[PDB]
Amino acid sequence: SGFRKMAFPSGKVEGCMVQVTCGTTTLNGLWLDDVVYCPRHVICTSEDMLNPNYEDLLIRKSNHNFLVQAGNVQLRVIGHSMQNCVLKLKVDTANPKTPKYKFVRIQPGQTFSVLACYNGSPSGVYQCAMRPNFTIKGSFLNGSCGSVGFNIDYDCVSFCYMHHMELPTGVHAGTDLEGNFYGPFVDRQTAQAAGTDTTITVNVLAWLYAAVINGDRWFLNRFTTTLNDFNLVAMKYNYEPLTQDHVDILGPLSAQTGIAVLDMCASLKELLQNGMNGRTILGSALLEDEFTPFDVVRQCSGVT
Amino acid sequence: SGFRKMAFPSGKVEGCMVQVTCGTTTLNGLWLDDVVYCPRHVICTSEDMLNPNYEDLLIRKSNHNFLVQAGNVQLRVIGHSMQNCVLKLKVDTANPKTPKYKFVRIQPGQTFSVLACYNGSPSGVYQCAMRPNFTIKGSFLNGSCGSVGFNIDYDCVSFCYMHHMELPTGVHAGTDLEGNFYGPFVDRQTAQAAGTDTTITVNVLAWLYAAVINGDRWFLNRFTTTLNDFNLVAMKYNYEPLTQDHVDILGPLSAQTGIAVLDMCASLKELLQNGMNGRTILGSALLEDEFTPFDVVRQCSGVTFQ
Ligand SMILES: *[C@H](N)c1ncn(Cc2nc3cc(Cl)ccc3n2Cc2ccccc2)n1
Ligand SMILES: *[C@H](N)c1ncn(Cc2nc3cc(Cl)ccc3n2Cc2ccccc2)n1
Ligand SMILES: [Cl-]
Ligand code: NA
Repeated sequence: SGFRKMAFPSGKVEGCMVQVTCGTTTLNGLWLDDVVYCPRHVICTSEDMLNPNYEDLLIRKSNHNFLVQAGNVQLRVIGHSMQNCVLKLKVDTANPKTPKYKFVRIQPGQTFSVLACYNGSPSGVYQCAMRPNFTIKGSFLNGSCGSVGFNIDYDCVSFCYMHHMELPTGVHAGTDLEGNFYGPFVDRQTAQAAGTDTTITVNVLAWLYAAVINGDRWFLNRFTTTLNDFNLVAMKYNYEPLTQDHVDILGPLSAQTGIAVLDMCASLKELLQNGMNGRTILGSALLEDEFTPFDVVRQCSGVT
Repeated sequence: SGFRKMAFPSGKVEGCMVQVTCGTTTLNGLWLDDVVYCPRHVICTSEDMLNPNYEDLLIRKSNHNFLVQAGNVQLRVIGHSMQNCVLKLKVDTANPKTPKYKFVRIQPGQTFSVLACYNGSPSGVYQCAMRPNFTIKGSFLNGSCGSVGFNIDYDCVSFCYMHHMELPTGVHAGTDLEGNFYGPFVDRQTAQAAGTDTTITVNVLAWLYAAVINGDRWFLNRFTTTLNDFNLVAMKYNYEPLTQDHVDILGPLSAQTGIAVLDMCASLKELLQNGMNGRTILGSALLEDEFTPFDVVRQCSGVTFQ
């Protein structure tokens, strides 16, 4: 019993984190086999950031401009290139702690664990969702760039995020490990802003199933609705549309609790129209939307 | 910017988790050097749990009635003993991944990271506070016993919790690593229940300081309070008394923000009176009490957003 926001165990990722220095800038890199991946903005001066020509700025760099440290050991850089917004530094030593891994790009609504790092040293772990506006609500200070997000599946680490920057509202933007940004953001000092965000409807439903699994049932009611009518309500309340695919993905939780998704949708419709009447759900006075259906199943089932 | 419940990186503890089997029961153990620590209830049948005599149950066991598995490898048990409510199994192999560590018994209000495990395999990591009523609000299923809680300030793992059982309200009870329960609980099936809990006042204050550090002041007011008047009000909302020790501990956060501790106490009094008027603080619509002053200093910028 209980229901908590839970991160994946971070040990397999900890053993991949290194410090990357270029000139006066230090941030974090990810060392997998004999390549270190880090944000390409590491190469830029302050002035360069106003309008960087990364093709040219990288041409002006050589292996010698990069220092990589794994603990107390200097790794010699023997090659460099870029893939999109990620810099790749080939080093003379393969990481002996490299896990089985994949680079996976995630979709809005999906969650992942972040291992926040400073100076190549892991500092803390938390759970994040990719928001519909392609930002994440992380917790990052200066020096955190190159920290990564990931999921684990059996023995395989799926890396899905590398941290690049903080937007004016204090939310965070970054790339997949192939260096493609999430959202319409660029690694340039220019005016940029988080778009208006919305609530992840399928995740709120998943969390209402979690609440039922954990014995909190007060919001259940005799009514059902249609997918069409529910989506009219969602749109009014700045919730994402619920698709038939979402209904299918909620199938396991629906089967475990015995509550049809469109039955639960009538609960959520009433909560949006009426509020919580001073009550809480799973200890919360807000509807929580950073648990996926899989997150709920994983935690209510005890997968390792 | 941002503020999240943040656990310690779990790798140093993952390398210590093993599976312990006794008869038909499997749960987790903590392997440090050549000792595996686990809950002594592993030796009990379900019927034994009404009125166990652990001395009499344990004398009937041999080393070879315990199986310990580290990944794919069986470790041979070569000794056992009981210390309070923990069983210590001596094994034939020292753990080569043993971190620098210590054992610490914590006070109510203190936080730690929990590595929830099943069958000796880590499942997930999350933060918990030791509640005033000596329970924790975890997420544990059957098979989670022997999961541990810890902090890793400055490269040394301080183990402070081992999971033993769930109470009727769904909150969790366990021991320090010397096997002494937190609170009045026992490893026996009794009518024991969590006492009415209270809110950890010093932690709520710490979190309001975090909110100011991160740029928000809406909840401040023009008032101050005495410490005694603060406690007289706060206890009416089932908040813990604030002591002068707590005031001292909040001093660095007070210094960074320029808000006197008793001025932040006046803010909290007003929040308890008024609610949030549809606003949030650090993304929460309720007051959060599972961040310590130390936790805030650990996570937040040393530079306030003025
Ligand atoms: C990453 N660790 C980090 N720490 C601070 N920031 C913001 C920032 N500061 C600089 C300084 C220089 Cl000399 C180059 C780049 C840079 N950045 C990153 C950045 C990214 C996108 C837009 C603007 C700045 N990052
Ligand atoms: C720990 N992994 C765990 N999982 C389930 N529980 C509760 C429980 N179930 C049993 C079954 C048997 Cl055969 C013996 C003991 C036992 N316990 C532990 C318990 C029972 C009553 C009071 C305190 C602990 N624990
Ligand atoms: Cl109806
Ligand atoms: Na219904």
